[PDB]
Amino acid sequence: SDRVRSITLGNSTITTQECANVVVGYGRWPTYLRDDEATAEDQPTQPDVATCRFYTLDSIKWEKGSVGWWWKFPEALSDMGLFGQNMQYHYLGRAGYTIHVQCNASKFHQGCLLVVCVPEAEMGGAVVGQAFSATAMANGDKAYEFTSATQSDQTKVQTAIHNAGMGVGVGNLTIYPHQWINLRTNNSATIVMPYINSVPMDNMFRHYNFTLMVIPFVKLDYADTASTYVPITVTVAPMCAEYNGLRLAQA
Amino acid sequence: GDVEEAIVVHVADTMRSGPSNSASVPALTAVETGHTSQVTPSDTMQTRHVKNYHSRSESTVENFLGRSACVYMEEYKTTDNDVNKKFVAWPINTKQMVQMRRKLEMFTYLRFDMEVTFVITSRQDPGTTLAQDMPVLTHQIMYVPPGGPIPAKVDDYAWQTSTNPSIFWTEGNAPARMSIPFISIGNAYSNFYDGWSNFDQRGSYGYNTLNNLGHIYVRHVSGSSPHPITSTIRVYFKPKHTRAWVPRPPRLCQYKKAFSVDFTPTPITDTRKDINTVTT
Amino acid sequence: GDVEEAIVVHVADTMRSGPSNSASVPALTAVETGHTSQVTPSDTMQTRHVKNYHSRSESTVENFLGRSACVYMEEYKTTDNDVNKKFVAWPINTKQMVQMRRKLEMFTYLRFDMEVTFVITSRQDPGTTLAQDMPVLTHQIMYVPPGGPIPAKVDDYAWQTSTNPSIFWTEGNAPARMSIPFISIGNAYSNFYDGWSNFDQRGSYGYNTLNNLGHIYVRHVSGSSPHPITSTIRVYFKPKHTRAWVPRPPRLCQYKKAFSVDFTPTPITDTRKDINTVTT
Amino acid sequence: GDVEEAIVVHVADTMRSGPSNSASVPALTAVETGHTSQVTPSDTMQTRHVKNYHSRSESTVENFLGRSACVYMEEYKTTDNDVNKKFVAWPINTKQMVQMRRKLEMFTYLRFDMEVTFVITSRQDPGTTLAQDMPVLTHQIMYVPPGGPIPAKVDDYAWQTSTNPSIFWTEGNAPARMSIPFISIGNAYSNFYDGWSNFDQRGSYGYNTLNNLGHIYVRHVSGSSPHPITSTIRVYFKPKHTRAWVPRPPRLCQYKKAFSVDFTPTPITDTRKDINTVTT
Amino acid sequence: GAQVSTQKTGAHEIIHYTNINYYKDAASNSANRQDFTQDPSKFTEPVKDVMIKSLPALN
Amino acid sequence: GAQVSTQKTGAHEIIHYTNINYYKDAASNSANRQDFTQDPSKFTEPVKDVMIKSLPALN
Amino acid sequence: GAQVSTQKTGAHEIIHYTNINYYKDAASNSANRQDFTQDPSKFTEPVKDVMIKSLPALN
Amino acid sequence: GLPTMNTPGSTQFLTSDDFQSPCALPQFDVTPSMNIPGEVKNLMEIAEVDSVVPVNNVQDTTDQMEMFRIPVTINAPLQQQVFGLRLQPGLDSVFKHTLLGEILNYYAHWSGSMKLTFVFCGSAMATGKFLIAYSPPGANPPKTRKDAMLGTHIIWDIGLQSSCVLCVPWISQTHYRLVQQDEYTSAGYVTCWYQTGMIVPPGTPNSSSIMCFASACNDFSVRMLRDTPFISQDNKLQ
Amino acid sequence: GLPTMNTPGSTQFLTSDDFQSPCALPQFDVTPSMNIPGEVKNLMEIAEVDSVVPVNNVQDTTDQMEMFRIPVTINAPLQQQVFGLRLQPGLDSVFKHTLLGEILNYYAHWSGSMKLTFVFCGSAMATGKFLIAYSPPGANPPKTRKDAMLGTHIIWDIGLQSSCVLCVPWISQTHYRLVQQDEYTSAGYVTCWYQTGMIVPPGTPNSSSIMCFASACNDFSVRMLRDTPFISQDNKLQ
Amino acid sequence: GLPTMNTPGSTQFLTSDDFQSPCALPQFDVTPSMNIPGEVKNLMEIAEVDSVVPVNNVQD
Ligand SMILES: CN1CCN(Cc2ccc(NCc3cccc(F)c3)cc2)CC1
Ligand SMILES: CN1CCN(Cc2ccc(NCc3cccc(F)c3)cc2)CC1
Ligand SMILES: CN1CCN(Cc2ccc(NCc3cccc(F)c3)cc2)CC1
Ligand SMILES: CCCCCCCCCCCCCC(=O)O
Ligand SMILES: CCCCCCCCCCCCCC(=O)O
Ligand SMILES: CCCCCCCCCCCCCC(=O)O
Repeated sequence: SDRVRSITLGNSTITTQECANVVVGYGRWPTYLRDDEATAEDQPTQPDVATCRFYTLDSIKWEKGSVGWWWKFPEALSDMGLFGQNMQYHYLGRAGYTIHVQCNASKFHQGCLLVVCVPEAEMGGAVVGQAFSATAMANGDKAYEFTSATQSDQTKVQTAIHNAGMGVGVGNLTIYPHQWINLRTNNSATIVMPYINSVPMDNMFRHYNFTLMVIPFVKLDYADTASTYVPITVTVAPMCAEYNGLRLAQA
Repeated sequence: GDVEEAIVVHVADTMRSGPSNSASVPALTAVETGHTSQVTPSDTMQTRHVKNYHSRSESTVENFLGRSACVYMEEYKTTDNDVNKKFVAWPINTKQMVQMRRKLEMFTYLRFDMEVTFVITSRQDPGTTLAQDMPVLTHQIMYVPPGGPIPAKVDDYAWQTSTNPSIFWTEGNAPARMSIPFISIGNAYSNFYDGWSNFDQRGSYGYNTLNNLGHIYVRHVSGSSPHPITSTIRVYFKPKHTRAWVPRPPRLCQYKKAFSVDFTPTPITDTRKDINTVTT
Repeated sequence: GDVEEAIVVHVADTMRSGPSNSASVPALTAVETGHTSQVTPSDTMQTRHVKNYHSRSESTVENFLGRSACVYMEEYKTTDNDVNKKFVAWPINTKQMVQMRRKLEMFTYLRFDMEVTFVITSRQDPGTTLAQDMPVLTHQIMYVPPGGPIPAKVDDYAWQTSTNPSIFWTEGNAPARMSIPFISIGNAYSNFYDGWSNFDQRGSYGYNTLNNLGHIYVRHVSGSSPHPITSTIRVYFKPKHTRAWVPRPPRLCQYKKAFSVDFTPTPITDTRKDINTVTT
Repeated sequence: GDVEEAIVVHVADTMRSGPSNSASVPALTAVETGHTSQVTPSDTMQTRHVKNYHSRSESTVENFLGRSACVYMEEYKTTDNDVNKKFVAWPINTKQMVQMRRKLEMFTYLRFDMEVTFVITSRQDPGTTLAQDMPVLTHQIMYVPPGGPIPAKVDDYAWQTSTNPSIFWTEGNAPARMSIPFISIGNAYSNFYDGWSNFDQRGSYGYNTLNNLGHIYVRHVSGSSPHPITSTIRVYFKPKHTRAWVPRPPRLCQYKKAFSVDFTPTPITDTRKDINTVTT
Repeated sequence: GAQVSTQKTGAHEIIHYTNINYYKDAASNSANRQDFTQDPSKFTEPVKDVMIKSLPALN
Repeated sequence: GAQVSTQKTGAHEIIHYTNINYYKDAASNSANRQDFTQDPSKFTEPVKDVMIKSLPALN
Repeated sequence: GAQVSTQKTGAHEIIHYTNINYYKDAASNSANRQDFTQDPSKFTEPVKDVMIKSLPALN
Repeated sequence: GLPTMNTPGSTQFLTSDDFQSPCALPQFDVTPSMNIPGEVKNLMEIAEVDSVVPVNNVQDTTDQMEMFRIPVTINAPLQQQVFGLRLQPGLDSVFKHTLLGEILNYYAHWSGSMKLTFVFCGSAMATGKFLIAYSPPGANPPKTRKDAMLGTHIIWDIGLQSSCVLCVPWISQTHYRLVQQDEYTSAGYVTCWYQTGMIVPPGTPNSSSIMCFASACNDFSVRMLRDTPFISQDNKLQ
Repeated sequence: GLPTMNTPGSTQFLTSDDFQSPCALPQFDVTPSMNIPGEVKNLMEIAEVDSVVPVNNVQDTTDQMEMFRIPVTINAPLQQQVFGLRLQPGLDSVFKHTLLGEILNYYAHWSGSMKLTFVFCGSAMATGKFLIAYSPPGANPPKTRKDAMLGTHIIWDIGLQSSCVLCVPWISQTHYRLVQQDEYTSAGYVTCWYQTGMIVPPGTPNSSSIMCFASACNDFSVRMLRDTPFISQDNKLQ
Repeated sequence: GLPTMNTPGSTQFLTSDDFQSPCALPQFDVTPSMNIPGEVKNLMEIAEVDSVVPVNNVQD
């Protein structure tokens, strides 16, 4: 059967029994930087099993009125294991990622989720003109919530779900790598994202490589039942990570 | 041999199909995999053999982006009391004109050469006394890479360009034209930049951070008529040898700022009477 | 070999003929068959041998239709109170000018490339005060395929063409010229269309239904003189690489509508005193 | 064979380096020898293998000095009471414009061909009566090698050049251009000359002594309007086929004389709060 | 690319010209007005059975 | 230097043009709009395991 | 006379141009900005005895 | 020198010309190229990707996200219509702002076949059958399933495979169709009807939803570039 | 004659063009060439020569020559900073007017590694050790030797060899950096600290000085010529 | 560049000239050709077809 998948990174393993296949970025597998494309002179450091492993983020509750959530990377993993330490102590970084999202429900539940990775997901402020600090879109591993109505507070991003905070049709996000979690036939989605950027490497604290979005396109529904909500969990694992430019820590 | 004969691709043809009855089910699939079905009409119904000669030549990115488009216009007078009103100073950017902005923002990263054309026109300002005789005018276009000196008046010393490229153009001739190579410090231009300037996540945010292309200055060489004359310049960009990566959905909301993504929420699309209405 | 030597046809000659007396009757035939007799003077009378060097080179369709002809003219002012009077908007069609219309309507279907030339002239409007000094003017010609945005005023945003082709021309130079390929959705242009638009035989009737070529817009780039100036544009079409099918008789009645075949009955030809009158 | 295929150099690559422990000490040297250390980052720290494709094409002297730069401008009127104000007379030299002067003074000796371009513009002087009609103007540029006759008025006989090269230019066309070979009596131009003119160490001192390039004269051919008209000429030099010797440090103090090195003492550089301050 | 061909001239009384194309679109080429082939049969003899001029048209 | 290549034209219905470069910078050359290679797999089939259209998508 | 040579372009990513001279004076030719030879030894290593970087500068 | 004569068109500026021009930064060294993932070489590649179609434009949608869901109920008449729409990918409001409509709006002519994919997002215990039919152009759109099934159609059975594909064939009198479609170049209609109905067991929701995806086949093509009308400005941006 | 059409750009004057022009002194015989010593063919050759860096810009330097000397004393705390500066060769006041800064100011982009050479000019009997460290870009410059030594550094021992070389490696996210550097293209900091301290015998001065030399490595390069801002005039020179 | 001189006739518009001009729709794909019946290549072919002559022009 092709409905069973197993992934082993470092000292951690993920097993799923009901799952679609795996989407691989734009058809490119993560890989190390070549000698003919590098620009930095000194030797890189390639912590391997120490950093290339699965990390569980906090879990969220999926209610009947949920609208969606987003996370920004690698700021989400900025304070996780040795990956965070390497981010803090180095000037440049480079790594792919594997994202596994999990949502399980009985055969009597219905709903559909869209899981998509958006590279360079620049967002606009709630009030056109004013600006926001680096806290209305990223504060660690916590998830940020979309809104059904138009945002009004000037200190946060425009959370209109139908625009996705980018001024584009929410239904056109299919262009990016993605998968659907349909409770009828699926329980998890797996995406492998290669390193995508205009330069060989970059500061991991200054630049958000890509954004992960989960959007309910068919709201959750059920009847009777003692279960009041469906938890959603996100697991991520850097791949082929390497760093450079040892300075003092402290980002 | 003094001549080298460098010296195409049509869409797929339709093959003939007959009645079928088997366990194969091409029509049935599962979109949950993120995979777009590759079925063809030949799998669902009987079809005749048809040879297609249509080609996708006009849909290539090179042709799609290979059209000159206006990116900026400004007016400057030959003579006036205000010094700042006798010349133009424009920080180069492609976010000023909506059509070209939207065309470019369909891709995340771009790498191309540029072809720049300048269109200049002049007109006499209204006034009581317009009777005068003035010879043909001449204009100077100056490009100042970042960090170079900037003129502060029409007759400043900086207009004596020794290293800065410049063009002198006389009215009545063909529009000025010139080419410029790929001049990005990075490996490709970035239309979007989700990040900050300072390392502590503070300061400027957005693509504004990566705009360091320089400035363009224009003036009348020595024309100073007894009565004011107004001139207008239009700048046209034309990408060449283009390459693009990571396509993204076209924008839906109207632009509101020249250096930001700010917008106002917009409906997904227009409405109709009901889900069954099909008439006009 | 850097050179390829691609590198004609005279009318039939007349053969000699002598006295004849036989049962063959070339002169007698029957037009009821719809067959045009192929007899030659050599069959009815004695003739000498003559070698003809005349050729029909100038009667080919390529040469017959290979002449530039005016198809439209319109006037637009540089400055005026009425906004609609400062620019032109023409739906492309070949039924406006009678000579070219009749030349084209001798065939039912045509397929050719097109060569378009624009002639622009300007003149100062009469008025009390004409003393002014104005630099050379510049004009913009914009082509909008069907369904594209249409400008509503001289200084509209739509004039920033990013995909629509355009030409900028300055007075005093050679007339603008440009080529356009065969751009019909069908396999050939149709001068006549005997049918309706709706499937229930209702709506528009005639060739108007198939006219979806677009529009052409023209304006002064930025010229706005203290006193009005009027400009006139003339459009000339010149078919190239022509092919024609199904010839039809030339029209006899004068044209009366630009998008219809309506006419008034006309006599077959002029009269004379009697069937025997042969003098002037 | 009618065609000859004349038909580059990247910076040094970085080689990989591992941990080391030996008696060799590349980092330690002695500047007292006047020798600049040739160490590379690979000698002091571990490095990866990197292939560099950067080239120093744009840093060659040919490209550095291969840009047209203004060297002089002057105004002359078509008609005026003062005879000396109706034409220009300039002793050729490159010390008039600061930017080109500093660019040239980075080397002691130079040897190159020259490309000269002239930009001429005209404007009507202000006055009560400006209503006039004047045909296009024409200008004459005359070059007089040293020792030749010099005109003393606009209509002097010397303007009938029989051996002196000259250019006649009409307004509205492209700027005049011309080339000149290496015309120094010595083996190379000298930007600096530490010596005197007389053999007893007296007289003129400096590079002024070696400036014997001639003069340039400009006038309106025959234009003499009822009302004054002012014209301005700009001269641009562009070295070609350049060679340089003995580089010297760039100047630090502002120029003050066109034929001398005189200057005012200037601080070495700007100051900061203290030797440890590193913030903005 | 050079393309040499004869030019129009008179009868029984060099005549070559050179042409080169500069644009990448065939529509930009000059008119091909050197073709003189023709066949009036389609309109003059549209009958099914071949008719001989000498023989009677009918019977 | 002469570079001869075919020009765009129609289907089943000479077509060559000459080009020469005059400047020493490749950026000065004309647009190379004669390339028509394309591959939509990167966006239409980004899955890891190959999927056969005839066979069921899952199991 | 035709003189064909490569034009400047990028790295690991035809490039030829033709040039002809029209005047009888070499000074009229275009700038020869295609030379990239260089040698900094004259200014960086003007010493008489060769110095090895690895060995001590003195003794 | 060499005699010459200027022809018409000289000194003109045509925005779609291909000519060589001088470079103002001679011998400029460009940055080395790098193979970033996800290179796109033709807009048809983008056009061939699926996108959600907002079919539920009921003129009273207080919540925007409702536009993407097609309602379905358990107890309905034996024959009933689920939805209906016109096949005008570049002009109809349904397809106007989709990933395919946006690409089409930059052109004037289009041709080729289209794919419509429907996915059932109900409970795993729910079942049903639907009839989806495409009716070529005609004087009247179908009003009942009896009329609808006469044209091209497919019977969709809901099971483990949750998606079905309706391939709309290219049936036209002309090789191309106008994006700004009219009566002459009409393209037909698409409708969906209940084939058997939806049946659910106890303890499940009484309603479900369906979503539609639109994309182009491998024989799709466009022509005659033009400027899109969806974006406009009134003053220079600042 | 030969038909032709003029394209845009005709009759323009571009200051960086390469075209042939007539010679006004035909058949002029130039003077024979002579091989003068010291021919320079590339500005990088000049840029690769050392030059003294005026590090001591203390805002109260009454004597200009003091700017070239870094003070040092015998008795100092165990860990103390000798000097600190930003690595902005084309913008920082320290490197602005050096032989390398002057060359850089004629360009817009630069890349490659740099060499900093320090020479001890004390007595022959004096001794000491110094720590010189380079800190790549970050949110905060180092404040103590403990923080400083985490980055690239070299321990300098003063002996018979009076000079030491710190090779600053090229560590950047982009292939090039702007001469007019900003926060985006920052380059880091350089600092020096006492490693052991300076010890002197009786009968020697209690203070010494150090000098710094700056030069470019063999992988240095520049790009995008521009006009320098250090020189300006208000009226025509006479 | 290459020296040249313009001859009489430059910048004129002759309605019966044969010159190449730029195309404003580069790389445009034309519809495939189809052999419609009744192709005419020369007006003499039309001229060689019979037609009824109105000889009886009797003014009444
Ligand atoms: C933040 N980036 C800036 C570059 N932008 C694309 C772009 C647009 C125009 C240009 N023009 C470069 C140019 C070309 C010719 C002359 C000049 F002065 C400047 C370069 C890049 C994408 C967003
Ligand atoms: C109803 N048909 C319309 C076409 N008509 C023939 C025809 C005439 C002119 C044109 N011009 C096409 C064209 C060519 C160049 C630029 C343009 F904007 C338009 C095309 C076809 C025959 C009757
Ligand atoms: C004292 N020398 C005089 C020459 N100067 C360099 C120099 C500058 C300009 C010229 N121009 C020569 C020239 C070239 C063309 C036409 C002319 F009239 C003159 C020659 C040498 C260096 C200092
Ligand atoms: C864009 C083409 C410009 C052609 C310029 C004139 C021809 C120069 C080459 C000499 C003719 C040979 C052409 C060929 O090899 O077919
Ligand atoms: C700057 C180049 C000017 C070229 C002038 C037109 C071509 C003249 C030579 C004939 C074509 C042959 C070129 C070649 O050998 O590749
Ligand atoms: C004054 C020289 C005019 C040259 C005109 C263009 C070149 C025509 C000849 C074709 C190129 C061949 C030249 C050669 O044999 O080297």
